[PDB]
Amino acid sequence: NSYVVIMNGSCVEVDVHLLLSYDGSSYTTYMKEEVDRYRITIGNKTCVFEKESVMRSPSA
Amino acid sequence: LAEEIRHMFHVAWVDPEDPYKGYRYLYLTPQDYKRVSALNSVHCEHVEDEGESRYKITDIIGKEEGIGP
Amino acid sequence: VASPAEFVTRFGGNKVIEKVLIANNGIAAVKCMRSIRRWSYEMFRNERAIRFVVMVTPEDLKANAEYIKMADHYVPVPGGPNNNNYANVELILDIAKRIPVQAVWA
Amino acid sequence: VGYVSAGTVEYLYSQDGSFYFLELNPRLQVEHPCTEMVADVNLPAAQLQIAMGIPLYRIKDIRMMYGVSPWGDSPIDFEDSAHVPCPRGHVIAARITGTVQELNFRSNKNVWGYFSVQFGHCFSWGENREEAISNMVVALKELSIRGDFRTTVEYLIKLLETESFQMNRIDTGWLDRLI
Repeated sequence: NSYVVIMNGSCVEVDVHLLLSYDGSSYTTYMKEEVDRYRITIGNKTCVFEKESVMRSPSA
Repeated sequence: LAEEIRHMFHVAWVDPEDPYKGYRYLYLTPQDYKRVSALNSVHCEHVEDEGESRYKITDIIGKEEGIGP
Repeated sequence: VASPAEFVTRFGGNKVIEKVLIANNGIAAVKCMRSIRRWSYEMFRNERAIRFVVMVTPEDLKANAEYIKMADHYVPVPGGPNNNNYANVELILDIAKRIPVQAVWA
Repeated sequence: VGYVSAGTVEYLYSQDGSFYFLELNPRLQVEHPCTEMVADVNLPAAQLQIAMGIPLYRIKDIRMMYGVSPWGDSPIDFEDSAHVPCPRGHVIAARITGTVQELNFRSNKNVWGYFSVQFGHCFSWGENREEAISNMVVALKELSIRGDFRTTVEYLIKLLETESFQMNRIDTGWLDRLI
């Protein structure tokens, strides 16, 4: 039932079924994933977020 | 004896043209069957026999619980 | 084709169904009768190519459900839960043996 | 198992791309016309033909869909003709709450429906998703004016306009949170 969202070394435990039961009530968030953006639609609303400060090489 | 059935069954003869040749079974016409039928009264088999359609009697239960062995 | 039997031959079938006993009620029968009859009308330009035999319980008839009157033949069966009507195999058999019928649609 | 009729195989599909079988209904469902309108397949008629032993490649309903000759007898390799069918438009069914009253709509020839006495279903066809939803809106707005679908259809009419339905981003728990 439980999924733990961990912010940089923290633990908040929520559970799901997609429905999630959280603090308030059960809510619906939708996920469009991109190469470099994170694009969330929560009902009739859209919001778009950027992936961008450190330049990390991807291979050894 | 279960009168309710006694008074509505018909006879399926081995030979109608000579009764002394035995009878095959007692049965109900579908109309006669269709009335006790709702009530878990006897165990029968629907049958077509000697041309006519009969409801062949396999067991007599006796609807009064408690009048039997 | 002239009849359901002729249709079966042209298209390679093996069982002639010209009469269907309906072991059901409600909207299914209405959409189904029109749907089969519409296809049959589409196929034969005659909606009665497939005749229908129905079982009639006391409960469904007083409301005057439109599907009841479309059928070609009726046999009253005891009403109530499925153990008493549509599923009464012996009475169906009684209907099946007496007419006799060639198919059941549930 | 040697099935011989119309049937519905139900699956649950996940975002991973993994899917799971739930059940097989060995019978007709009330909402089957949805498929009939987009497939031009008369399902109860198809159920009838199968009981007569008609091979799939000889079923009329199927013949137009697979792009072949209306009267040939050539067997069709259903795998080889997988690409011929592309769905033709969209259908939406909505449960609304004699015994079965067919409510015909004057607003659209491609939309019809029913309410029964108790519950019913309405079916709205369109040339494409947008056109079918559009037809549904006018029909459901028209439907609130109808009798069997007034109280039941108001909370329902509200739910259909939400973006989630427009974007086909719904799930089994969707409606229960919409009201």
